[PDB]
Amino acid sequence: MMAPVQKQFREFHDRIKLAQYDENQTLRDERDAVLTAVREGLKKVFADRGEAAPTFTPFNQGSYAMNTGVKPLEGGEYDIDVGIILNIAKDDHDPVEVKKWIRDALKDYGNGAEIRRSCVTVFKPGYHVDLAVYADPELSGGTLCIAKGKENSGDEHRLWQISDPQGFQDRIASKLSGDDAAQFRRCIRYLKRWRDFRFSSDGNAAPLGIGLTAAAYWWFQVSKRTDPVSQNVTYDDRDALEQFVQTMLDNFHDTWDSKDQRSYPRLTVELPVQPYNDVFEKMTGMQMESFKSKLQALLNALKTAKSRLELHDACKALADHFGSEFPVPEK
Ligand SMILES: Nc1ncnc2c1ncn2[C@@H]1O[C@H](COP(=O)(O)OP(=O)(O)OP(=O)(O)O)[C@@H](O)[C@H]1O
Ligand SMILES: O=c1ccn([C@@H]2O[C@H](COP(=O)(O)OP(=O)(O)OP(=O)(O)O)[C@@H](O)[C@H]2O)c(=O)[nH]1
Ligand SMILES: [Mg+2]
Ligand SMILES: [Mg+2]
Repeated sequence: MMAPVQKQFREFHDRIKLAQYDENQTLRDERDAVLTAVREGLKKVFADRGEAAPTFTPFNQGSYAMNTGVKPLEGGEYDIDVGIILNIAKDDHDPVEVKKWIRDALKDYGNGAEIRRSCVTVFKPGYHVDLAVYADPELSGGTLCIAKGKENSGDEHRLWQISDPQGFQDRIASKLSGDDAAQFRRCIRYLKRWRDFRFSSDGNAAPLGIGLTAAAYWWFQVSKRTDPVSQNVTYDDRDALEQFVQTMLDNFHDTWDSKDQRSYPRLTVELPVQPYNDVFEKMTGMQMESFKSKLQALLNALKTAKSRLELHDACKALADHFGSEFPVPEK
């Protein structure tokens, strides 16, 4: 038989999922509009260089490429992630210089464009496009490097960093297959909506979607049951989330801070590809403590939802952490 609240989890997922690039013409059209804008802008930017603009190869990045995207809450923005590999040698150019090429290309597009430590972001009514900027591996020693650093960053934090976004995307796509991979992606989405619902008071404190995605890569485990008579398989998203959240909580470690003279709980989640960085490294110790506490509250609700006699009460317990799209059947 079907798991206790599985129907409501699937309805919740139906309500929060955003179709990936290959299934979403609106996202493809917005992405391609930005790409055309950067092509024409590069024409204009290199008009005063005496040379044709360098060409680039675009590729899908992020959750819309990995089929892990969620709809924003009301008032939020879509996040269109794309990479562009410019036909340039990384040692011949400064990373901030190349990102400034791209930013000046998009200077008069939409609400504007700005250079961020890891990308150039252009803004548009209801969504922003994050263009990660890379040098050509053929001209840069065979390595794919992203342009890191901003004008304010200075000198030490400005570099071409080895990067592997397509390797990461392959890792997320390949960890599981079929309906197992479906449950994996559903649980990443559930946690992204939890993030949006319970970290809205301080968006800087929120655990990034990339962090939750990498954590799922390391620690998600499928939860399913095979009927001993029909061999019919049913998935148990509530149990899968309970195991995954418990494993995340188990991987927090108290971490001394000499300035504050105390420990904070920290979850370290290495990217499984280059540059193998802790995707949570920017979160402060206090933000980590709050993250852990809300994770524990979510885990407690997942456990409570297993024991409620009334489906209404189990679903309400979950809605308290997942927000208004989680169905709560009447009692
Ligand atoms: N801190 C990071 N470390 C390594 N790679 C990152 C990091 N942040 C972003 N990336 C790369 O850029 C992509 C887009 O980042 P983003 O923060 O939009 O995550 P996402 O997977 O699109 O999740 P979301 O649905 O929350 O946007 C990621 O999939 C990842 O490949
Ligand atoms: O390795 C990376 C990192 C980041 N990105 C892309 O750049 C976007 C911004 O990445 P962040 O949200 O981590 O901010 P930042 O590193 O650019 O630093 P600040 O300017 O905010 O101080 C991310 O959402 C992602 O799409 C990559 O493509 N690859
Ligand atoms: Mg994204
Ligand atoms: Mg982004």
